[PDB]
Amino acid sequence: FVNQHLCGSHLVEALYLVCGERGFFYTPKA
Amino acid sequence: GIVEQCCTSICSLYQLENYCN
Repeated sequence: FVNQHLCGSHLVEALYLVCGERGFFYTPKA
Repeated sequence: GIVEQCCTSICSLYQLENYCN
């Protein structure tokens, strides 16, 4: 489900599901 | 950044995991 265009809340959701208890960092303006 | 690699272009698991802590 990660091999597509993931934008906004859709991207944040993907990171949440993939990283799990590890957590993640979301930096849009990079 | 992640937007350029996953939003404006097709994402990948490799890319996503680079952002996990």
